[PDB]
Amino acid sequence: ADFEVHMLNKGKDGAMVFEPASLKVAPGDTVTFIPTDKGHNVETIKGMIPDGAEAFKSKINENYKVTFTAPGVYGVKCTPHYGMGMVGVVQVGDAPANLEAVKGAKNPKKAQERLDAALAALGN
Ligand SMILES: [Cu+2]
Repeated sequence: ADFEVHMLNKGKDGAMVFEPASLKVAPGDTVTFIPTDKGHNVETIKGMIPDGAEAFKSKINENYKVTFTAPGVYGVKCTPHYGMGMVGVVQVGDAPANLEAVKGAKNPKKAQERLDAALAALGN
């Protein structure tokens, strides 16, 4: 299954957002992060990727397709707008084993507000 996440300057949740900001996919599914607005990328957040997965970082303005392999919760950010809260969460598969350690990861205040909302949106 293929899903799309749009990178926008402004959306329903305020400035600098990924829409949707919370998504659940199956192990092996692909998500394309689309630069609807220019000046954004996607990068995994330190401490917010499961065991066996590798970190990734796309280039500014590229349409970036990612096939999620390792099951778990992945926190993603937009590099330049991380301090402004441009973040999202991708849950891969059921019963993520790192969900509890992703909740304790440290992020700038605006990003933490949005991550907490996104994490609660998946059933915590
Ligand atoms: Cu951005």
